[PDB]
Amino acid sequence: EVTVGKFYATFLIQEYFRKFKKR
Amino acid sequence: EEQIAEFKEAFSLFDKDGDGTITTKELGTVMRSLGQNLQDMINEVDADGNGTIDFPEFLTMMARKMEEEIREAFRVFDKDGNGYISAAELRHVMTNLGEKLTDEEVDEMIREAGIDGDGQVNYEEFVQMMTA
Ligand SMILES: [Ca+2]
Ligand SMILES: [Ca+2]
Ligand SMILES: [Ca+2]
Repeated sequence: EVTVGKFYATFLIQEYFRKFKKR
Repeated sequence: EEQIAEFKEAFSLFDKDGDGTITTKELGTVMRSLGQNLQDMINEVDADGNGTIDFPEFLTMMARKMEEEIREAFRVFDKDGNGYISAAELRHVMTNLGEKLTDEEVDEMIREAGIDGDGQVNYEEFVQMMTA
């Protein structure tokens, strides 16, 4: 689904920030 | 449990004005910031059918989504569509998205400290807020 995947795209970058913060 | 908070942070980035609803214009600015160029997106998540997305509807869509999602993410970041994400294209999307989350974090810090827009603090209140 391109729709939820578009919403998921921002969530993935946001989670990469959070995972990089715990380091 | 802790995933709901992460979803609320993803929701608050779209909900810039903080009224608790994601409008079609608020969804459009983030998509344009990712390099993309809409009504069906909002209607696909709106369960109550008022034309806007509240957080409970956003939670259901994001929880129901949890392979193909990462491919769509790759497509959004691959701006020129050459099958690769270059250094500039990764930096651009993460700088745009990172700066927007920083802005949301700033607005939450200002609201939490009681200023909440159009407010002010004197030197004594500034010291108390900026220390401890
Ligand atoms: Ca709003
Ligand atoms: Ca709704
Ligand atoms: Ca590329």
